[PDB]
Amino acid sequence: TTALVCDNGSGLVKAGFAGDDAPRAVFPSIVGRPRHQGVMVGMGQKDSYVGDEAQSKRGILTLKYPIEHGIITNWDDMEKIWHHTFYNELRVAPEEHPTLLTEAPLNPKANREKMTQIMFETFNVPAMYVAIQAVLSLYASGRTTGIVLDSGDGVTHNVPIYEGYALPHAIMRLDLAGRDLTDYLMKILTERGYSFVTTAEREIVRDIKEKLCYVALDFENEMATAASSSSLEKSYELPDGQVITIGNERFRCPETLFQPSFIGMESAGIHETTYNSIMKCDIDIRKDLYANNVLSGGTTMYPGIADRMQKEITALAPSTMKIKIIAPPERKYSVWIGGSILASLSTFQQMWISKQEYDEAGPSIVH
Amino acid sequence: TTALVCDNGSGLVKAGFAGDDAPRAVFPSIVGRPRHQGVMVGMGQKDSYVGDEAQSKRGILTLKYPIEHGIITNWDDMEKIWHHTFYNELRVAPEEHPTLLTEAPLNPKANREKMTQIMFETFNVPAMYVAIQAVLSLYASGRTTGIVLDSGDGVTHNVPIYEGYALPHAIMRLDLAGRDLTDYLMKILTERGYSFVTTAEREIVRDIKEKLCYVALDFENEMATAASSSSLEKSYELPDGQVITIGNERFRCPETLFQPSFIGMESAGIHETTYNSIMKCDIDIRKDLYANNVLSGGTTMYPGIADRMQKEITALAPSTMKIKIIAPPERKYSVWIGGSILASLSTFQQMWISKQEYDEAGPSIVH
Amino acid sequence: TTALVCDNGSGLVKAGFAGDDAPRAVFPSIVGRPRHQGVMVGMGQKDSYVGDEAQSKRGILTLKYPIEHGIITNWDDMEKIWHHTFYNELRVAPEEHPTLLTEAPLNPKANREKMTQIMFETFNVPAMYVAIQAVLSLYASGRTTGIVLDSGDGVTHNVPIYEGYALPHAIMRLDLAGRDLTDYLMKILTERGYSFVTTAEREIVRDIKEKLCYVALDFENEMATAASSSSLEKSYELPDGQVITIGNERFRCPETLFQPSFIGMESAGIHETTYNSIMKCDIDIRKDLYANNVLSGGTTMYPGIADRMQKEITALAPSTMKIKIIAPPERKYSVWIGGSILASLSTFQQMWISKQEYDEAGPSIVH
Amino acid sequence: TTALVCDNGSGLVKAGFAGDDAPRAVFPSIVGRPRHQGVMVGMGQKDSYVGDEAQSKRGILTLKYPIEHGIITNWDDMEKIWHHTFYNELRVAPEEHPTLLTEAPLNPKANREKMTQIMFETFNVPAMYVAIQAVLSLYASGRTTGIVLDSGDGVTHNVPIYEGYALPHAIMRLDLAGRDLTDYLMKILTERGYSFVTTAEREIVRDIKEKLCYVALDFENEMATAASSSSLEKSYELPDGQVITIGNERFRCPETLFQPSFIGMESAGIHETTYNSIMKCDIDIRKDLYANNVLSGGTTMYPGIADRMQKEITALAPSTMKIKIIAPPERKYSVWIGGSILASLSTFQQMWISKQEYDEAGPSIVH
Amino acid sequence: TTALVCDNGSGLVKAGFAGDDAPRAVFPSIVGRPRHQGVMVGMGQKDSYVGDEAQSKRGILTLKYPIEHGIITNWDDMEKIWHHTFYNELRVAPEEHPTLLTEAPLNPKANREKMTQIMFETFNVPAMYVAIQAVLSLYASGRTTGIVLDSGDGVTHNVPIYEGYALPHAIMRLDLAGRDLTDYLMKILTERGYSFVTTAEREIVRDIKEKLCYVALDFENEMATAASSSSLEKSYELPDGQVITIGNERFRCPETLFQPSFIGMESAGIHETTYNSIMKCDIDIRKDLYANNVLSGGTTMYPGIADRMQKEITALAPSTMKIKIIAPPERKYSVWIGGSILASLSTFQQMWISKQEYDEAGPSIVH
Ligand SMILES: Nc1ncnc2c1ncn2[C@@H]1O[C@H](COP(=O)(O)OP(=O)(O)O)[C@@H](O)[C@H]1O
Ligand SMILES: Nc1ncnc2c1ncn2[C@@H]1O[C@H](COP(=O)(O)OP(=O)(O)O)[C@@H](O)[C@H]1O
Ligand SMILES: Nc1ncnc2c1ncn2[C@@H]1O[C@H](COP(=O)(O)OP(=O)(O)O)[C@@H](O)[C@H]1O
Ligand SMILES: Nc1ncnc2c1ncn2[C@@H]1O[C@H](COP(=O)(O)OP(=O)(O)O)[C@@H](O)[C@H]1O
Ligand SMILES: Nc1ncnc2c1ncn2[C@@H]1O[C@H](COP(=O)(O)OP(=O)(O)O)[C@@H](O)[C@H]1O
Ligand SMILES: [Mg+2]
Ligand SMILES: [Mg+2]
Ligand SMILES: [Mg+2]
Ligand SMILES: [Mg+2]
Ligand SMILES: [Mg+2]
Repeated sequence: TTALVCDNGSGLVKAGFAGDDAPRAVFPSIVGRPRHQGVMVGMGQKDSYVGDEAQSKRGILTLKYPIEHGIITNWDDMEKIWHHTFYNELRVAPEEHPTLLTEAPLNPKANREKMTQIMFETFNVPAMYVAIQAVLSLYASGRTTGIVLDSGDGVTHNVPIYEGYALPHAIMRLDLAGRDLTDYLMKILTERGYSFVTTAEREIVRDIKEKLCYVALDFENEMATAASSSSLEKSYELPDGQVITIGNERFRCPETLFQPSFIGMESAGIHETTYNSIMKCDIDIRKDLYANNVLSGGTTMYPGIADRMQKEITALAPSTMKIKIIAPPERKYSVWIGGSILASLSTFQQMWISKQEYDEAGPSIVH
Repeated sequence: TTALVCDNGSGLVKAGFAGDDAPRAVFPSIVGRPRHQGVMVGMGQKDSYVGDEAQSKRGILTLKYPIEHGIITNWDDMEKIWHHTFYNELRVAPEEHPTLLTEAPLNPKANREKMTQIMFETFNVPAMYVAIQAVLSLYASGRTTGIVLDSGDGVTHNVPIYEGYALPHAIMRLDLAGRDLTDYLMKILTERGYSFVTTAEREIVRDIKEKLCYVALDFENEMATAASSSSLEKSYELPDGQVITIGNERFRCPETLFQPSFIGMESAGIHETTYNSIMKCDIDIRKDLYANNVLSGGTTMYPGIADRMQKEITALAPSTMKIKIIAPPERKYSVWIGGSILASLSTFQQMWISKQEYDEAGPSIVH
Repeated sequence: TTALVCDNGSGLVKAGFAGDDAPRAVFPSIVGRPRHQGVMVGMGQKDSYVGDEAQSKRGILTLKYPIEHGIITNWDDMEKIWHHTFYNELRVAPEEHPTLLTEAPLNPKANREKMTQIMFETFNVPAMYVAIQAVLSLYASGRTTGIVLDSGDGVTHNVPIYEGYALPHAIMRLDLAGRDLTDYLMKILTERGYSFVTTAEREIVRDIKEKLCYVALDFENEMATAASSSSLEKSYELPDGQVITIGNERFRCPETLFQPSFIGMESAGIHETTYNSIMKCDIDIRKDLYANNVLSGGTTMYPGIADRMQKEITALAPSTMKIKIIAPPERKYSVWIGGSILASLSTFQQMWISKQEYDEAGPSIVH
Repeated sequence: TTALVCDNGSGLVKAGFAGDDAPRAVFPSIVGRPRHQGVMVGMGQKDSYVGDEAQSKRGILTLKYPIEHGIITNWDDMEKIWHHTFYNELRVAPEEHPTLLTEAPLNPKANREKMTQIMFETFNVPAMYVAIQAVLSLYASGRTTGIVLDSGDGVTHNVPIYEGYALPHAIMRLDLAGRDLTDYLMKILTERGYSFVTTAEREIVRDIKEKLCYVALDFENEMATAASSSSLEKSYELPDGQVITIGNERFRCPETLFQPSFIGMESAGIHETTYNSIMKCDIDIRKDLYANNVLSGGTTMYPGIADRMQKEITALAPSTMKIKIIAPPERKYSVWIGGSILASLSTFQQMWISKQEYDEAGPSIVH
Repeated sequence: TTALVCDNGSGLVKAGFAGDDAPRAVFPSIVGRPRHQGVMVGMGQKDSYVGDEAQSKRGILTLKYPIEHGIITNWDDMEKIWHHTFYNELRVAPEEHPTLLTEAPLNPKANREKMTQIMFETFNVPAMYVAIQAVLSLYASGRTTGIVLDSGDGVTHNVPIYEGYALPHAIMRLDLAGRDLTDYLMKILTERGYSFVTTAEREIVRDIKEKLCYVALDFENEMATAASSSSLEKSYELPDGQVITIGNERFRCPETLFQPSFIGMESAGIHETTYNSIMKCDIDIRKDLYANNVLSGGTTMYPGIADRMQKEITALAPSTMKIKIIAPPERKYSVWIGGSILASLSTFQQMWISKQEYDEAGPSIVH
């Protein structure tokens, strides 16, 4: 009966059976809708495209992320990608499987109660559970202590975790993520003349960001090497055939994580928020959090991130203690693995929220 | 009850029953009128000749195209060739058959409303439909995506079409066609001394254009081979018996499609308008339009057109992507086939505009 | 009431009832007047002889053609032969019969208005019509298309006629005819010593021309055969009893139709005027005129004319097309037949010009 | 060295030195040839007469226009009148003077290349130029913008001209001219009985046309005044002594320019061709062409032409804008003046085609 | 020495001295080039026309905007209109005056560096400055806070501005402007049959748009009044003389600013982009931006725009707060005034970029 693990982040749905190594259905969380009223006969009609099909037809469709910063914005578009996820990639009636869902910490109470009420009533699930992302990534590391920085498409979190337990007062969320970085790469890219206005083109630039962009050890050094453009300008090719050449834009896009002042936000960079999170923790356990800080999420995949983190957190923290940062390959897969182990565990099966139980239990019990 | 498909282009009426392979009545759209008041008794009188009969008696008649650039100029001459088409070639009362009519895109609203009001009130049709030409040619190709270049006698169109839908903002019409090319061949032919002033002679030159003329891969190369006149001068024989010899005029007539500056029009050639049409399309779908661009119409029949298109569109488009041009034999037949399939389809029968419905519906509903 | 058909050409009046096969009264159009004041008692006096009676007494009378080149020269001499035609050969009061009259094309407006005013006022005709000669000959051929060459005694015409209608701008008249040929045969005959000065003798030579003269296929060939006079000299016998012997004069008289330079006229021969008439016609219909050119009139009766026409028109026209010349026996009868059929037709009876109507209608309506 | 300006139109050669006010040698373009082989001793012999001498002896000669509709028909007759023009009226060796020649627009390429090859090789000219007629007439008006209607003996043109430049696609040629009008006046005159068959008589009728004929403001009004023949019948006297009386024929001859259907041509009248020429022009410049339309040529000399043009073009053009027609006295002189100014100009002397240069340059460079 | 203010927008150059009230030279930014190779002598030649002269001769010339969407497309055509602006309207050597230039926000770095390098090197300017358009319009309002919507011919901007400072992350550019609206008015106008294909005619329709078009308070209401065409159809007169009658097209052209889906663009209308711009701003200052939103540019001149903005922004924003829109007459003049005041200010004279300084400073300093 094993179990279903659905990681519902902004940008990507990572779903699959528990106890496995990698999610089997990994497709973007979009509901495309035809922009031009196809005045033809037979076309589709396919009033709504979802996921990969919508991706294939980007030029026709208006792409619409149903989930913004972890918050569910549109509730039937979410339903759409869930139904599509259960019957056209996983091929699985939810009635045979308990379902472990995912969500960001410090998230409105409207996401856990409406989410369970849909899973339970529209789909029929024997039992379900909603888990905080960073704890699952810690299971995937195979560790019980550490401070997780999970930066996905919607949200970046810091969740300090000591020997099991948690520290809710030190959990720090920050809306800086791949979606904010791809928009900033939009208006920074347009100073070269390349205009990407539409949602379909936004996912093209998302592609440029995934391949070319990198986090400088020192951005000023990168700027210096860039002035005489030797290796910093690279040629990327669109699907149309044109040639984009991006130099300093390659690295100054991800610099936004460490200098949110480029987007016009006062929030400290992700190194002062992980540092500030360790500050709020009790003086005893900070040495273990400094040593064990973990990384997860697609927005942790920029080459050079871990090294810049080690330079900057080692500059804010007292130099007498060792700051080891553990950033394993397969991060996106790693987050899923931690959730799967918990479903595997012979001690978590008591914590499922039964569907029959849930209606009596109400929203509050789940939270 | 099957259906009637009437392709009303300038120059040729292609009409016949739906579900068939080729139109059965293919005759020129002309209403000849005696030029010299035959001062004889018994002759005709045949105050009006139409189609093939008018063609046979060109020397007596003033030939008058009722439709200029897709726009209906004279409305009872149009009625004349319709009545003639229904009772003397198709032999068919329009009351038994729904009628699919044709028209060019981006055409004045006076053609669809006056056309349906005639079909409905003068003839009596149970139901009818007016369809955009390029979409029918795409059905005839047996394809759902591509950019159609339909060059007939009145008008040349570019209609980009992606996966069903359409892109109205990228539809580009251009008044360059067999009628404009036959007039340019008129005044270019007269530099050899052959004077064709009359409308009857215009259709002779239309005949010369159909047989001899060809589109150079490189016109300058053709000019060079022409200076020493080896194969470029060919002998054509009129119906009178005289011998015309045309050299570079054979190829420089159709060069007007790619260099409209020979007629004194600023519009770009048909390769910059198909290129410009693909430009206005969203960056995602342009690779499919480059690969799938389709051709239709009598003015696509000049030998050498497809190859010149591939040289010129491959010179404007980024050389990294494949520009395949599909130009099947039987183009003139092909346009008709796409319309017939739609009548055949078990999903288009809902879209007919009932005659009774039309009067209540008004002009606007049809459009 | 059937109808009266009067063909009033120079030289011969061909009159009779409509619907018949041949004119019944065929007599020359002359008004003889005694030259020597017969100083006898009882003789005649017959102050005026007309037609056959005048012919019988040629030696006494001055013969006077009332109609020269189609133009009516003397109007009471014309009246004389009309009155004689109606009461002494046709025996018929014109009041019972509508009368179809004849005239050459491109003829002064004084002949149609004075002619109708006489028919109407001096004779009393219920209704009448004046028709162009060549169209009547075309009816007699039983055909609707062709180019008629009608050469009578006064005038030679070319009237191109396509499918009914006419081509007035291509009608070409030329004053070369039996009267001009008989005068040229006069002064060419006098080089043998035979002097014919008088009008009575002119009609003798007209007789010699009708029997002996012939149109050479090649006149130079005829001249060569003539130098050694074997078959080219023939013996003709006058009414007096003397013997005339004419050799090359037999054929060089009708050569004037093809070489008007023998009479001192610049006009091209009748083969360049039929060729030039087909030139002025629209390029489409010329192949039918080349194939269908018709012949009529007494001056088409010279043996050898049709063959010489075919050699000469085939030498001026492009050799790629077939020039058939149709010259049926019974030409003189043939012209009459075409007019009779029109009177017979159940559609021409509307076109009669009523005598009562004519006075109100005036000269202009008739034309 | 000043220059030679030779205006070689059909019917008249207007030649003289540049910078002058009027051409000095103005004589008809004819090569007379004796029709009757003068069997006398001493006469001439003058195997060929040319120009004025041929005119004096019209009764002996066959007159032969060497140039028909602008096209050179016979090339040594043309040479004849050129040689005669250079040595017996201008008295001038062409080797001292560059020669500006004239020709109609849209004229076969055989006239510019054979014309220059003769000027260059038979005569010896240092340099020469061939100019389009209507542009020279525009120089004579002293203006840079306007639409020229030049109607000479062979051809009528419309050449729209805006601010300098030209509009080749709007140039409209039409074979209606004094030669076509004098032939139509031939067969219309013959309905009064006056038969003019010969070429010598054609130039008599050309004289009648020049003096008496006039263009009605309204031809129907002229017809009404003519029915009661008060001022419309005028007496003209031939050189023989006979008296011709022509009424409505006076005005209905030039009506052919506005109703080409009298000659059997489909071409629109000269007011619909000047109107149609302004149509083909870009919407911006049409108001200047309507206001500035110019007139030139001998066939513009009929009294009443300008007023009829203003009534008819003002009836076809939107009545909201002013149609001024400028038709200055001295038209025939005016065309010559525009060419002379260009030779005078200190900027056209670069555009001469050197004789030495021409042989290397070939026919194509001149065109 | 006062100063030069050159507002280089697409469509219009507004230039003049600082401290004045209105720009003195206001002429369109076009470089006309003769389309038909004027085969005349003396004409121009004027190989290039610029501004008003090019406008006068639209029918001859190909008009070519050198600046598209704020981006400089052709750099010597730009140079052309600058040189023309400095010596033939302002009459002023740039060496005596520092020059304040204009540009749109979020514009490629190729426009500020190439623009200064030309101003500095081709012209010689002591010092110069390039300023963001919307800030100058705010100076012209005489205010320090507000959100500027500047819609010109190339680009529409929203620039929120609080108490001096700026908010770069909230600046929102959108390529919808008079050029896009005049093209849409092109293909919408052609459904009435009026075909405007050429660039010269595009500026005619630009004229029609400027006078007749208006922004409906409710477009559906306008459509209803239009069905019974009482006041919605107005008669406009071209320069040719023809009469255009435009009904619903008058208002549905500018509806494109609020419904970009008519051109096939996904971008929200200008009321959702000004609303979305205020969203991105910090919660504190939004009440002042709602109250103070300013308007500038030629595309803000459609009658009815401000009222429609107030209905639509008041429908998106919480109804508890006052949305005052300030749209003063003289907008086009207003933008210039704000720039002139800054030149006038005794505190901006330090911010000039010296020409000598600029070469050392490089492109980056200017930006
Ligand atoms: N290789 C990469 N390099 C940089 N950024 C990436 C890469 N892959 C994905 N991203 C960014 O990270 C996001 C995916 O992260 P993910 O962990 O799937 O987020 P979530 O789990 O919230 O859906 C994408 O939106 C993309 O912008
Ligand atoms: N074999 C040919 N080669 C070149 N041109 C042709 C040929 N056949 C027809 N045309 C031109 O194309 C026109 C016919 O095209 P068609 O597709 O029938 O136009 P429509 O559908 O608008 O009537 C004719 O007017 C002729 O000028
Ligand atoms: N058998 C003949 N051979 C040659 N010429 C003839 C013959 N018969 C008649 N002609 C000539 O033709 C004339 C008669 O032709 P006809 O058709 O009667 O002319 P019309 O109809 O004008 O009177 C006579 O004047 C005579 O000169
Ligand atoms: N006064 C006149 N009135 C009417 N027609 C005239 C007059 N003078 C000349 N023409 C006609 O115009 C012709 C002369 O025109 P012209 O301008 O010399 O032609 P081109 O320049 O082609 O030789 C003559 O053939 C004559 O028929
Ligand atoms: N009265 C008007 N009504 C509507 N639109 C106008 C009017 N005047 C100008 N426009 C449009 O605005 C444009 C001029 O705006 P402008 O502020 O000069 O733009 P820019 O400053 O970018 O040159 C023109 O291209 C025209 O299309
Ligand atoms: Mg995540
Ligand atoms: Mg077609
Ligand atoms: Mg006869
Ligand atoms: Mg002339
Ligand atoms: Mg502006």
